[PDB]
Formats: sequence, structure tokens, C-alpha cells
Amino acid sequence: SFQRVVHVQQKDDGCCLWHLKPPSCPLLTKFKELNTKVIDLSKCGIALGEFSTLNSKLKSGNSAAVFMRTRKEFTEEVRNLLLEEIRWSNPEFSLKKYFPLLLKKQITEDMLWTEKYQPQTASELIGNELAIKKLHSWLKDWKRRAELEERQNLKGKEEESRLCNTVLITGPTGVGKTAAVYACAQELGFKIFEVNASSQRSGRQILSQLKEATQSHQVDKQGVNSQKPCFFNSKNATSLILFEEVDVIFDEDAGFLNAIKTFMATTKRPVILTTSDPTFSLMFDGCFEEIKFSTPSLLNVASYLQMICLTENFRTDVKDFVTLLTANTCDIRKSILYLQFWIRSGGGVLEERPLTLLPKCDSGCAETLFGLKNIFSPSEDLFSFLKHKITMKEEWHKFIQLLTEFQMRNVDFLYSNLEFILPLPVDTIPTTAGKKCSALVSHCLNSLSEFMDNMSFLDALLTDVREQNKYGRNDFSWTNGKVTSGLCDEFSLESNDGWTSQSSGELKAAAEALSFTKCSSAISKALETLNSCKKLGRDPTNDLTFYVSQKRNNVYFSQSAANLDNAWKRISVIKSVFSSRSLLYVGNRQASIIEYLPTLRNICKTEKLKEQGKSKRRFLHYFEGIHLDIPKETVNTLAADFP
Amino acid sequence: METSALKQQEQPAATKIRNLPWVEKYRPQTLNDLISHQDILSTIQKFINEDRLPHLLLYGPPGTGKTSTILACAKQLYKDKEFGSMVLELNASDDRGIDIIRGPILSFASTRTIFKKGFKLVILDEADAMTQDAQNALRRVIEKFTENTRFCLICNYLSKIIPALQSRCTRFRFGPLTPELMVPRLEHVVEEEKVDISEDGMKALVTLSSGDMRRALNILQSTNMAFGKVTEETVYTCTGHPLKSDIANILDWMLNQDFTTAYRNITELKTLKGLALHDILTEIHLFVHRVDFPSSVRIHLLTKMADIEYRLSVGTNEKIQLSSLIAAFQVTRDLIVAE
Amino acid sequence: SLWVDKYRPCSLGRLDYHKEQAAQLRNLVQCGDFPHLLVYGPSGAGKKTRIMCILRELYGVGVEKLRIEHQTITTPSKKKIEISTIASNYHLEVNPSDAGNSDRVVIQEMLKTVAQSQQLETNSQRDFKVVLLTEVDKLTKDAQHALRRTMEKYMSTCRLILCCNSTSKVIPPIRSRCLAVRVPAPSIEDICHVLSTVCKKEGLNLPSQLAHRLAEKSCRNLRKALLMCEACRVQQYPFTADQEIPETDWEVYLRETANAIVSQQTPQRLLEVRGRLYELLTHCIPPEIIMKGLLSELLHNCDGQLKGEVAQMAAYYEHRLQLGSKAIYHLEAFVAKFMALYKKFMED
Amino acid sequence: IEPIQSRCAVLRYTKLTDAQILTRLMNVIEKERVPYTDDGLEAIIFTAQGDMRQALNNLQSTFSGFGFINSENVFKVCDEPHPLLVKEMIQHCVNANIDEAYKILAHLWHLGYSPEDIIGNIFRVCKTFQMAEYLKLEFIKEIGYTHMKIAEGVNSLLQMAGLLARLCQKTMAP
Amino acid sequence: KPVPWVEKYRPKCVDEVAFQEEVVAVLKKSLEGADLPNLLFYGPPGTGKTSTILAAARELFGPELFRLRVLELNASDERGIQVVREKVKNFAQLTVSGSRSDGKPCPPFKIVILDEADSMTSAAQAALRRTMEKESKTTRFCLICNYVSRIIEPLTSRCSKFRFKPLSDKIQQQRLLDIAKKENVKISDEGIAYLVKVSEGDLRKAITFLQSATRLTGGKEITEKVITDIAGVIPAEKIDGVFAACQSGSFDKLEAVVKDLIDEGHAATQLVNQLHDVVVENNLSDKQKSIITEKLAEVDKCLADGADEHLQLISLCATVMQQLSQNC
Ligand SMILES: Nc1ncnc2c1ncn2[C@@H]1O[C@H](COP(=O)(O)OP(=O)(O)OP(O)(O)=S)[C@@H](O)[C@H]1O
Ligand SMILES: Nc1ncnc2c1ncn2[C@@H]1O[C@H](COP(=O)(O)OP(=O)(O)OP(O)(O)=S)[C@@H](O)[C@H]1O
Ligand SMILES: Nc1ncnc2c1ncn2[C@@H]1O[C@H](COP(=O)(O)OP(=O)(O)OP(O)(O)=S)[C@@H](O)[C@H]1O
Ligand SMILES: Nc1ncnc2c1ncn2[C@@H]1O[C@H](COP(=O)(O)OP(=O)(O)O)[C@@H](O)[C@H]1O
Ligand SMILES: [Mg+2]
Ligand SMILES: [Mg+2]
Ligand SMILES: [Mg+2]
Repeated sequence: SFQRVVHVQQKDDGCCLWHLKPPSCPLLTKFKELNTKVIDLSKCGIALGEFSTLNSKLKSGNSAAVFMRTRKEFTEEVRNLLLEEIRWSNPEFSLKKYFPLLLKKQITEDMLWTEKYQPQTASELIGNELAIKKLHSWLKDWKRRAELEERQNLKGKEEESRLCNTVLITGPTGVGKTAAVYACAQELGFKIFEVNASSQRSGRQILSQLKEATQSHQVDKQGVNSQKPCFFNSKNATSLILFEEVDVIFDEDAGFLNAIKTFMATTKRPVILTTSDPTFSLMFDGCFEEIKFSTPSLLNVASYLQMICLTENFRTDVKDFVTLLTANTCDIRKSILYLQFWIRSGGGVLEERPLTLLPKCDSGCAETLFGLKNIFSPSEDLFSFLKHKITMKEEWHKFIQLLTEFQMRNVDFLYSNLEFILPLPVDTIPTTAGKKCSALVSHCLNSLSEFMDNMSFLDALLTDVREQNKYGRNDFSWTNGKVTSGLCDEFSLESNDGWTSQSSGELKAAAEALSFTKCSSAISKALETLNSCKKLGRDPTNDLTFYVSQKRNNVYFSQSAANLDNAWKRISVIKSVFSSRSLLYVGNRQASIIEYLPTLRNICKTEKLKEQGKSKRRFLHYFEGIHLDIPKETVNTLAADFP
Repeated sequence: METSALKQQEQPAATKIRNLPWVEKYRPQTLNDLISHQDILSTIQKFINEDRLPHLLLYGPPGTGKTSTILACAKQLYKDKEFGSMVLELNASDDRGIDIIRGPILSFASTRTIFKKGFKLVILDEADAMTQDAQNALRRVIEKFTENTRFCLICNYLSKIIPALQSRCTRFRFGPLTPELMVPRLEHVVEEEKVDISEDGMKALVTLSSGDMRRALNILQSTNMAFGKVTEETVYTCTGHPLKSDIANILDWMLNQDFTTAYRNITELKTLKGLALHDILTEIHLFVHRVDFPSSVRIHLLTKMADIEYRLSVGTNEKIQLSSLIAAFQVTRDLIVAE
Repeated sequence: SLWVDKYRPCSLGRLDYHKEQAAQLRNLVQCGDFPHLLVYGPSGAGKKTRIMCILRELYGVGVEKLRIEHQTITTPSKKKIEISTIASNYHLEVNPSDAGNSDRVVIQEMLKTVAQSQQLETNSQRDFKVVLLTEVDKLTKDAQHALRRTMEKYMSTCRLILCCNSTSKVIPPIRSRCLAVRVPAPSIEDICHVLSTVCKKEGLNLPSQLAHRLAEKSCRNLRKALLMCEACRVQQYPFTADQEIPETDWEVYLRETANAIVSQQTPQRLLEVRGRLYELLTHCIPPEIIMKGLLSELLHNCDGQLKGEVAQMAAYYEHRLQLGSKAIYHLEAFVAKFMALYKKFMED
Repeated sequence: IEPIQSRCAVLRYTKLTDAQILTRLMNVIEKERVPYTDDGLEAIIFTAQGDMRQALNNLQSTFSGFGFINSENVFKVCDEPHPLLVKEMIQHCVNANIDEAYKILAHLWHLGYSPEDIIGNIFRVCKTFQMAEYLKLEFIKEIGYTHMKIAEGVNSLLQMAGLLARLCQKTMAP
Repeated sequence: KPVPWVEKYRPKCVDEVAFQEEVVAVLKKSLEGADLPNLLFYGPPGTGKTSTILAAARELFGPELFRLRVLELNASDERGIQVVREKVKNFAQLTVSGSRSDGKPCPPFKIVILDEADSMTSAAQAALRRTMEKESKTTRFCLICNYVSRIIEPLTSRCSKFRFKPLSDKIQQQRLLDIAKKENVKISDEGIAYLVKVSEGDLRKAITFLQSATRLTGGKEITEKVITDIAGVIPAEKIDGVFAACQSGSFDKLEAVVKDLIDEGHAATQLVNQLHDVVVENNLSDKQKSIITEKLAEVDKCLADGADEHLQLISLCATVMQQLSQNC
């Protein structure tokens, strides 16, 4: 057809703007002629080493250093010296009660170290002591009940006890929930029937295949009973059901929750649930005894990992496993597996360190953990590279690759260790000459302010690799943050961009490295004149030193410049006080925190002040007198002070 | 599913008595009939004739002739009696997830041909719209079945293809047509179609097209059938582009008068022509490098208009941004004029 | 049940201030076809009290019998996210901004659940279920576009009551349909009268000048005034003329940080202020609040010439903070730039 | 997901240093009798940023296409914006010549190069450019700002020329 | 049960929209041939583009087939254009047989009225171009915008373009008087004139604000206070107080003024709009106007970004105060 698509405009006559003419002023009539002549690229050839780090000379013999390490077995005296060294490193560790156990465990291998050093007894576990004693007491009571039932059967031919038939265990990944369950079961001779997420566990399958495990006896009661049937469908020992990763429900697992609720109702045998999802304690409807595994103490697990290193006849230091644990968030499974991979590869660096508190130390685990040994020469050290002046192209490329390897994880490396990396003294927390000293302090402060301005620029006006606050909001918030990973097999089908990830990573790494180089160079040339002020008699080093916490000096480097245990106890405090019945309906969130929480802390502190004055007892009863049901531990936490 | 029959008889579908599809009137047939990118086409034909055809990655702006080129290569490589048994073409219209790679692609690349022995060809139009996991499977299908079959991926944006899929192929960019060799096509079609046109019409046609023939012929036939004549005014009216005289008067108002009178005149002309601030900024930017300004003035103007074009995207009030655009010139060049 | 909740008005005739506003709202709901209500005003002006009042005047008395439910839904990137929700059989209230930049699901699919629930439920009272999205100002642009198309599509099944502190981040097609309810912060005498009524209903007799001091210290925030009155009741049984108004504890922490920055000018003090600011940020206090508090605290010490420069610096770095991700960089860089400006100002 | 990383040992692979890709490229060339010059070596190493697969594929493509390994053939097959043109961009902007820099960038834009690979090539050349450290830092910062502007969706000639003006003005302003 | 006012008194058919002469004439010529081409309407909001296209759809079809044969869609969907293209494909694939008892059978093509077409990226615009070319003879597209320059060359070249000049103040005042007398609302001319002034020449916002006021204050007169507080417009006394505070040169009263504005619940974007509208039409120097307008643009970018209102207004007022007191 091809009808006329007429541009119709209501062009009325007049208005002095519809029919315009080019201006008569000389500026807009002096159009410069366009030139298209660029330089010719055929004449100019690209020389070697221009756009890359190509050099004519090549290093030979410095690299490809094969280890061929044949570690001599330690004798008794050197082993005892290492034992006393670790005991002086950790005076609060019962290091004598564990070393025969691991020595018996060690006495051409086809085991992972997780199962080679598997704890047979719950007392061999490290950390979470209250939780494992609670579990052990619960299972001992279940054994006593089973033995009493057998006694009643042999003779024949429950609010006060409050024996709930199920424990639900929750904690972080790899803290040893399954290790605790298995260790308790082997110590008291139970028989675990495990249901994993790797198996098809639908409701009709699990009830028709595992109900009579609870309802009836075991036909085999003597002999091989410490064996673990993993349920799947394509002295006497008592049954014990265990559900590993209960929070993982697929569409194939149809009606799993109703099935384990029927198991809840109609059991006569212990039922154990293991999950790492904190929200599953709220969603599940049933009666169960709750056990929480906290994150274990860093020094205790570090001593245990040093210990696993000792029983494989290597010596080492505490601090490297401290930062190794920090990088893995105190995950014992990840640390043990990487420790196995690292020890069985023959070690990284042979450096001797004579400490009394002898073979050579094996420091340098966290450097190879982050892949920093693939960037640097084995002679190079990280902080040695970072403190000195970067001038060559290859050192620049090493700096960029280090920062890039730290930028994909959204970790600010130079920022977190800014005190230990600047050429300035760092100490742990416990007149014309004055004009020049103040000028030096001013120059150092100007350099610091400039660097931190570029760092703010980098966070604000530069793209990050991983999109921050993607599922929760920014850090230190009590809305949520328990974003469990996906649970459906359907694909993401997202339209994210890929180029702006490694492009932005290179960009942020290069900008951070250049800004830090500028700042460190400025600080260096500022303190090059500090000798003149020292000769003048005035020492501004008290105003130039950096005060940093004790916990950040226990590591070689940190991935964070704050305290996360502090933030964890805070977030627990707001979540616990604002889960009470009356204050659970304050919807305006920001208003709720900045108005209710400081006034509540003021009320708590005033209440403690009146209680310290030997006043009447009823002054304790304002919190109970307004029906404000807050637990006493959080009231005591609120009544201390504001940090 | 399907969706190929509608296009397949959509291409030979016309009234043939009244409609005039000038874009579809002149179409290339073979490699010797696409008079553009002679190096690319000769390279592809040399790859075909030596039986050394590698995985091709045809990328560039749309309308440059990638799909018709690879259709000509497929028709010359395999005859009509075995075209369907040896060539597998897919687009992004049949998008069901990432199962398209594991479906027809994996089954077709993992078997021999049926009737006549030879290497097969896979053509994937709009491969940048494919998801990252589907492309991560397509690279493995490419890697393990490279000997039996070759892959030709047609895309518009090169950045949306993963580095591995790029690194398994050789890249060919269909660049825009230099205006010179483009103009002979326009004079051929006007001499055939008996159209009144001036040289300003040719300048506008080669300016708005920016190196394509499809939208060029579209603009040409639309302006011709709407007005009967093709000039600068009629083309920029039919296209509804910023007229050069209007941008010149805008720059005159920002360069001569005071703030308020320039503001009122610009706002009146903007509501008179329906002209946005983004197109004003683009055309004023093209205008800045032609008008003889000092280096500092040019730098300051370019920085301010880049900032305003960024601010306009996040969705602020365009009125304030327009007044700030006036302010960007009132700060420097009217002060220099007063000096 | 504090005085901010035990004595919260639930009827439109109980509101002592904004009586014309309350009468207008009552007359609006007497028509029975009220639109989406975009209610704005500063925090503590009483927006939540007003929307509960119009809910009670709209529905029956059953909107007081509320329940708490957690909803878990699937991301388009195939991840499960859980979020709390205060809901009833008559209305549902969901905060959508707890999902970061993924607020678009909590906008769209949650509204789908309310629509299907209203299609399932029938009570012969009203033909809509009120969906209350508190803190809609913090929603992203993509989420607000999803919100716009959902109000265009779901208008005959549910009615939307948005509550915000500002209509700046709100996109203009949203405000083009929602009825605007500007609730200004009530005046000093309104706070004094509310405090007098609350204290009389509690069996106490406070003086007028203590109520005026409390109203002036609260900065026209009624909830803060009520909480400070409750704390003063904790401190002393009689409302004395020398009753010390309970100062906000993180506010005086911020004031001590202000004395820390203004007192000594050295990078060691900069690190100490950095540590204090980290400690203050770990208390989940939003960064714009410390930004405004720091501005108000240091603007006392500067002269009249430095105030404009410090103000523009604060606004620029606040915008950098809002664009950015880690607030600590932008905040502490403002500390550093103010430190440099102060040091180069008192040296000459 | 975090449970697998807990259940594994995480080994990190880095981008290959240009010496390594040069050595294995020379191994392939000496095993395949490829005629070459050092300019072609630098061009191939540039077109493959630490990517051995891309280097080998580009080398095979130019040897199958033109048969000789120099810079001109490699950039005729890889078809990137030419790094000498981008080096002349950066060199003009060091001298604060907005006219020549915008001349060369208008030439690049009219050749059909997208904004994304143009700013990518500008960053890649500017990373190894010979200038002062502070000017390199400010150049990198402005390049990253403009690159995020291209990433967010605004990608026109005006943004490119604006970045050119900012890079020029960083030299003429203290 | 009832409908909002804006969709109630829109014209039922063509030729009933006033102030437009050639647009309705070409529309009537296209309707007499029973063939609407691909249509593009551009003009400022509250002018009648949506009313004209809806009236044309009602005229060409039957009212019982009016809703079934048109599809209203917006281009600002958050999931890209994949959902929009699949919706258009679903609408064009589905065909509903229709019959009119008036004597004219319905034309076969379906109508997709797409709003906010100028908020569309070039890739999405080319995708829409290929979608329209796929359904050229089965679905005629409607594109609604204010700025035709944002629409790229191919869709703009293939569409019949129509300009909608906004209505004068007298015409919209007369129409609002007709609305007031039709809906039994007691109205003075001053209130309608102030409604026209605060709607900024948009009839849709004026009608919406009138309906909002007559439902907020039912059975009562419509004063200026309710219109001011419903339209969101800052009072002029507040703006003059801001100007006097910046002219004073004292920062303390400046802080007091912005604290009064913030605590009154006044939006910062509206304050910035009124401040700019007063600044650009005053006797200030061009340098002062330039610097003030640049700061206004930066602050409005910060507000649309989502920064703090109080700090942004403090900074803008500090810049205005320094610029005004620099000459003193
Ligand atoms: N506290 C611990 N003491 C000693 N070894 C431990 C400890 N926690 C974990 N392990 C080791 O880590 C291995 C695996 O621990 P698991 O119990 O499987 O982790 P988990 O608690 O189940 O967390 P999941 O299953 O990954 S969510 C055990 O076999 C031990 O070798
Ligand atoms: N070099 C050319 N010279 C003349 N006409 C051309 C040329 N390239 C393409 N065309 C026209 O474009 C039609 C088909 O080109 P396409 O292959 O669709 O373009 P394209 O490069 O593949 O970009 P797409 O298809 O829009 S993604 C041909 O039938 C011609 O009418
Ligand atoms: N000239 C006119 N004749 C008749 N009614 C008009 C006229 N101008 C505006 N209106 C009415 O004003 C109201 C709003 O106009 P609409 O057409 O719905 O929206 P608009 O003018 O397209 O602006 P948008 O949709 O926001 S871009 C409708 O009720 C129209 O009937
Ligand atoms: N008319 C009134 N009389 C007494 N107290 C009121 C009145 N209106 C509001 N309040 C109190 O003021 C506080 C304001 O808090 P809220 O309702 O959350 O408003 P916002 O959402 O603006 O912070 C409420 O806790 C309420 O108890
Ligand atoms: Mg486990
Ligand atoms: Mg094509
Ligand atoms: Mg409309």
C-alpha cells in the first residue's frame, strides 16, 4: 500500500521561530574545514616491549626450583620442644590431652585429612563445648532409655524428664556438626541412618523406607554396627536417624517436611537434624531441642592446625594459620583440606626462625592460599614488595595482578592493612622548628587525605566487579542478610554484563595502586626531612604513629580493617531485643532503631544505677511493669555503656 | 518453535502493483554481488575453496550484510539438494533457555551427515543475546566437534560474547560504508526512480545513515513519497532530526543574548519542534568542533556538555539541565565576547 | 507497650493536631473510592499513626488483630530470599527495601499474592486490600518502574499506601497518580499538649516549661519526645523543673567525636576518629544520619566563612556515599578533607 | 556456592605474564616455521591480554590469512582499534591538544569501533604509556569514570570527547 | 465501582478535541478509509494525544470491541524489551472475530498504543522496528512521546508524525469550569486559575488535582490552601524567605530556613524547581545566574540519585548566598 506517513505540524503563521535562518554573526559562519588526515601506521612499526613487559634479557635458573623435600621424622626431644612452644603460644589450650590421640590417629595414603583426622570421640572436638556436651547428654539419656526398654522387655519375658525426641543443630559451615554427631554416635555406639541432599528424599520414599528404623529393633545387634547406611533409592546398638542439610528442599523432594513431621510425631528412636541455615529454626513447625554451634575461637583451631602440621613432622608458626583461618572465616573443613594440599606439596618457603617460648619454619601458607606465589618470585615477600619503591614495569604488573586478584573478592587489600603498609611507625594501643614539624604533619595529612579521596572516588564513581548490596542492603543492617543460596535447578537466565567485570577490576586495581604509590611516595619524601627536625630537637613521631588494635597485629595481613565479632554481637543485640512481643510491630525501621534503642539503653543504664544504690527492690520492675518482655542477658548488655 | 515460515514467505510478499519496497528491490545474491568488504569476502571464499574454513565470527552494526553474506556462502558451499541436511541455522527468536545448545546444536554437531559426505555448517544469528551458560556450553560443542562441523556466529555487539567463544573463532567486522562508495548506490537509485534531489539531500542521506543502505533507502523513499522532492529541509522534516538552522539559531542565542531571553527563546523553540536535550547536546557537540574556539573554551564546553549528557540519563528535570546547558556557554564564551 | 504504642490514637477524631487534615481524610474515605496515598513528612511527624487511623476508619476493628508472617520467594537469578511482613485479614504491610537492589520481587510478586488473596477472600465490606509499603523512598529506579506498572495493573484489586520521608528519589510517574498527603512535623505547642495529655492519662502532672524544653530538644519529633518523657519518668517520679532531658547516647558519642576531630589535627587522631566512626557504624545507624549529625556538630566551631565550603563538601561526599557501596570511604574522606581545610585555615 | 568451596581446595590461576606467552609463541613458531618479525610478536601479545588461546588462534588466523607475521597483518585480522592511533591520542592529550586528539577519535568513531572497545583500548594503551605517575593516576581515574558511564548505558561521541577534554585539562590545571 | 475523572470526560470520538485543526482532519481522513497507518504523536503532557488516539480507536472499532482490539503498553518495563516483545507477539498472534451492528465491519488490524516511547534505548528501538516490520499488515503501532528527536531514524521515518501544541490557559480554564459545573463542585475562578498555574499547563494534573481536592474536602469550597498542599507546590512566602535568607549572608538563619522547610515536609525537588524558576526570571547578572543554575543542576542530579535532602538544600542555598553576597 505504502501510504504517506506525513509529518503533520500545527505550523501557524508567525511566532518568529518556525521558519528560521542561519545566523549572520561571523563566529557561526567561520566553519573550520574538517581534516581526515591521520598519521600513517605502515611507516611506524611497533617495537618490542612497547605495550607489554617484554624485555630482551630473560631470567634463567631463578625459577623452576623443584623441592624434592624428604622430611626427616622428628625425634622426641624436638617434638616436645615444639609442644612447649605451642603451649607458650596458647597457654589456655589443653595441648597434652590431644597429642596421644592424633599420634594414634596417624599410626601411600588414600585418605583425605578430614577423614584421616576424623574425631572418634566428642571430647576430641575443638570449640563449641557447651553444644557438644548438650548433645552428648541428650544421646546418653537416649541410650539410657533404650537400655531401660531392653531391661523392661527382658523382665516381661514424661514431662519431668522432658526428653524431646529431636535435636535441631544449627551453625556455620564446617564447624563440625556432622563430626559432632558421628563422634557422639561412635562413642555411645549408636547407629546413624543418614539422609543427605545428594539422595532423592521424597515423602513416600522416606516414610516407606525408614519408618520401621524408628518403630522396630535392629536384627543385627552384635558385631558390625558402627557402619552408616546412607539412605537412597535409585553391646547392642540403637538406631538414630540423621537428616543432613534439612534446609535443602527440591521439587523432587515432594512433601519432605510433612514426612519428617510424621517422623517427629511417631518416633521411638532419636532423630537429629543438621542445617546451616539460621532461618530454618523459624520456618519449621514442631517441638525440638535447639543446639547452636558458634564459630570456634581462632587461636584454639589455629593450635589444632599447627598440631596436625606437627604430627606430619613439619614445624611452623601460629600467625600464618591465624590469617589462614581469618581468610576462611574459621572454617575448619576448608582449612584442613587446604592444609593437606599445602603440606603434601612439600612446603613453600624454607626459613629458619629460632624461637624458645631445630628445623626450619614453613611460613607462607596464606600467601599461596590467595595465589600470591604465582605472581611473585619465591625470593620476594609481600610486605617487602609493598614497602619499597615500585619503579620497573614488571613490579608494576605484579602490583596490578595482586590488586586484581584481591578485587574480584571485593576485598580492599591496601585499605585494610594501610597502617602496616605505609612507611610510618605503628604501635599497639595500650618556634620555627615547631612550624616545620607542623608543616611535615600537614604534608603527611594532605597525602593521606588525597589518597582517601581517591579511594572514595574508586568506590563511588568506578564500577565494582561484583554488584554490591545485591540481595541484602549495605553492611551493618538488621533487616536481613540470611540470604540462603539457590534451591532450584532452573537456570538463572539473567542479562548481566561480562565485559564491565574484568574491565572494572583492572581499572580499580590500577587506580588503587597508582593512588597508593603516590601517597606512599609523598609520605616518604615528607619523612626524608624528618632527620632535620630530629636534629632540631623536636620529635613529631608521637603525632605520626598509627594506633591499631591487638587483634589486627596477630595476622600478617587483614582482609578487613574492622572487628566482625563486635558487629556480630551488636547485630545479635538488636535482633534479640526487637524480637520481643510488644516491640515487634514497629514498622518504620530507621526510626525504630535510632529512637527506641538509645532510649532503651538509657533506661537500662538508669535502672542499673538505681540498683547499685541499694534502693528498693521494686525499682527492678519497670521492665516487667510495662509488660516489656526482654531477656535479662540483653538488658545487662544494654546497661553497660555505649562503645 | 517454528517462526521460520512467516519470514520465509514474508520476504517474497508484496502487492507488486502499488507498494515500492526500495530496500528489498536491490539485494545481493552471491559473494561477487555484495560490493563491499571485498577483503572479508575474498578471505572467506579462499577459506572455503581450500577446505580450510575456520569458525567465523561475523560482527558489526546491523544492516551491514552479515546474514546475507553467510547465506551466500552456505548456498555456494552446499547445493540445494543437500542444504537442509548440512546447514543448521538458528536465531534468538527460538529462545527457551540454555537447552537450545544441548538440543539441536549438540545433536547436530555430534553426528555425521546423512546423504553426501562433507563438513556441515552451523549459523547462529544474534549470538550476543545468548546467555553466558549457553555460550559456555556452545564453546565445548565447538571444541569437541570442530573437525566434523564449523560454526559461524553472527552478532551485533562483540563485547557480549565471552572471551573463550571469541578465542575459538576468527573475527570479521562489517564496518560502516565510507560515504564515497555509498553515494554511487544513491545516484543509481535516484536515476532509476526519477527523484528530484539536491546535493544537500545527498549530504543528509549519508549523514543520518552513518554507513548503511537499508535505513538510507528507507529515509530516501519515505522523504520522496511524502514530499516529492528530497532536500535538507524535507529530509530532516520527514526524519524529524534536529534541523541544522535550528541548532545554529540555538547556538546563536546561547552565544549572543543574555540568560533569560536565550532561555525563553530556546524553550519556545523546543516546545515548537519537540526537540529533546539529548539531541541538542549531540548536535551542539558536533557544532563545537566546527566553530573556531580557543582550546580552553573547547575543553570547558566539552566537559560541561559531557556532564549534562550524563545527568540527563538518570532522569532529572530536563528544564534545569537545559538552563545549565545555557549556563555552560554563558560562563566562558559570552564573558570572552564581553571582553 | 510504651507510651508511643499504648496511647497511640486509633480514631481520626483523637488526633489533636492536623484536625483539618484528619477531617479531610475522613471525608475522603466516606466516599469509598480513595486512591493510592503517598504520605510524606519527616520521621516522627505521625505518618504511621495517621495510616493506622485511616485504616481503622476504612475497615472495621479487625485491623488491630494483626499477625507476623515471613514470606520466601525466588529471585530471577534463582535464589531464595526471606522477608518479614506485618499482615492482617484486612490489610498487608510489607517493607520492600530490605532486599537491596532486588526490591522488584518484593514489589511485584508480593502484590501478586495480595491480589490472589483478595480474589480468594470475600467479606462484603470493601473491594480492596490495602498494601502498605513503608519506606518507599529507598526503592531503586528499576523497582519503582515495577511498582508503577503494578499500580497500573493491580488498581482494581488492591490499594497502595506508600509512606516516605521525601519524594526526591520517587520517580514522577509514581507521584502523578498517588494522592499526596503532606504531614508536617507538629509544632512545639502540639508536642506540649500531647505530652500533657499522655502524662495526665498516666496519673502524673508535669509542668508546662518541662514539656516545652522537651519539645525544643526533640527537634519536632513526637516519638523522640515521648521516649524522652518516658526516660525522664524513669529518672524521677516528680516532673521537676530541673529534670535533665535524657540525651541520645550515640548523639553524645557523635559530639565527642566532633570534639575529637576539632581538638587535635593529626593522622593519629584521624585514625582514632576512623575507629570511632567504625564503632558508630557497627550499631546499624544509617550513614546519612551520621553525615547530618557530623555537619551539625562541626558547624558550631567553624566561623561564618568556612560554613559554605564545609556544607558543599558534605553534600558532595554524601552524594558520593549514596552512589557508593562502603560508606566508610566517603565518610572518612570527608573527615580528612575537613581536617585539611581546618588545618590550612587556622594556620593563617 | 560456599559449601563446595568448604569441601575443596581453592587453587588460583593468574593471567599469564607476557614473557611466558612470548616463549610459548616462539616454541609454536619454531615448530611451525612461521615467518615473522618482532612487530607481529608485539601485536599478537597485545591482541591477547594474557590469553594463550586467543594468541594461538590469532596467530593461526593471520598465518592462514596473509602468511606473514607483522603488526599490519595482525591488526588486519584481529581488527582492533590500532594501538598507535590510541597512543597518539594519549600523547596529544598529554600535550593538551584537544583538536588532534578529537580528530583521531573522530577517525576511530567513523571506522565503526564501538565505545566499549575504544575505551578498553584507551585503558590498555594508557596503562603502559610513558608519563608521570600522578598524571597516569588522574588519567586512569577519568578513564574509569567514563568507562562506567559507557557501562551504565550512555555511550555517545559526546562522552568520549568529554573524556578527551578532561584528560587534556588535567595537564593544563595544577 | 466508579471511574477516575481523567478517563470520564475524555472525548468519545474524533473532532471533539478542541484547539487541534489538521491533526484531527488527517485522523478523520484516515478513519474514513478505515485504515490507520503507523502513528506517532509527540507533544507535552496533558495535551490530548492519548485522548485523540483513544477516540480514534473508539471511532474505528465498536465500543464492545474497543477494549478487545487495543492494547495499552508502556516502554519503561524493568525486564528489558523481551517481555514487551513477547506481549506484542501474544497480542498479534491472538485474533478475535468481531461484528458491528452499526453497519461497518471492523478492520482486521489490531492497535497497540505504546506510551513513553522516547524513554527507549537504540537497541530496543531497533528491536521494536523489526517487531513492527514483522507485523506490518496485521498490527498498526501507536507511539506516544513528548520529544520526537529521541526516536531514532527508522521508526521515525516509517510513522505518521503529529505535533500536539499544548492548550492555552483560557481553554483549560473553560474546560475545568465545565468539569466543575458538571460534577456539582462549588468553584471560584481564582481557584481554577491557580489550578491551571500549579499544573504548569498540563490538563491531566489539573483534572487529577481537582478530583483529589473535591474528594478530600467533600461538600465544601476549593480554596488555595488545599490546591497548594495537593499539588505539592511550595508557598511563595517560603521561597521569598529563602531568597531573603540567602541575600542576608548569614548562615545561621539560612540553616533555620532550610530546617523549617524540611520539618514542614516540603519536597526538595519542588523547592529546587521553584528556586530555579525564580532565579532565571530575575535581574541577577548572567554570571550569578550561570553559577546558581549549575549548582541547581548538580543538586537536582544528586536528588534524583537519592542523596540527603537537607545537605543538598544547605549546599545549594550556600552557593546562592555566596553568589549573591559576593557583589556586596
Ligand atoms: N571442631 C572441629 N574439630 C576438629 N575437626 C573438625 C571440626 N569441625 C570440623 N572438623 C573437620 O571437618 C570435617 C568435616 O566437618 P563437617 O561436620 O562435615 O562440617 P559440617 O558441620 O557438616 O558443615 P557442612 O556439612 O559443610 S554445612 C570433619 O570430618 C573434621 O575432619
Ligand atoms: N554492503 C551492502 N550493500 C548494499 N546493500 C546491503 C549491504 N549489506 C546489506 N545490504 C542490504 O541489507 C539486506 C540484508 O542485510 P543484512 O545481512 O540483514 O544486514 P546485517 O549486517 O546482517 O545486519 P542485521 O541483519 O540487521 S543484524 C540486503 O538484502 C541489502 O538490501
Ligand atoms: N484539546 C483537548 N480537547 C479535549 N480534551 C482535552 C484536550 N486537551 C486535553 N484534554 C483532556 O485532558 C486529559 C488528559 O489528556 P490525555 O490525552 O489523557 O493525556 P495526554 O494529553 O496525552 O498527556 P500524557 O498522556 O501525560 S503524554 C484528558 O481527559 C483529555 O480529554
Ligand atoms: N494525635 C496524636 N496524639 C498523640 N500521639 C500521637 C498522635 N499522632 C502520633 N502520635 C505518636 O507519635 C508517634 C509518631 O510515630 P509514627 O506514627 O511512626 O510516625 P512516623 O511514621 O512519621 O515516624 C507515634 O508513636 C504515636 O504514638
Ligand atoms: Mg554437615
Ligand atoms: Mg542479520
Ligand atoms: Mg496517555
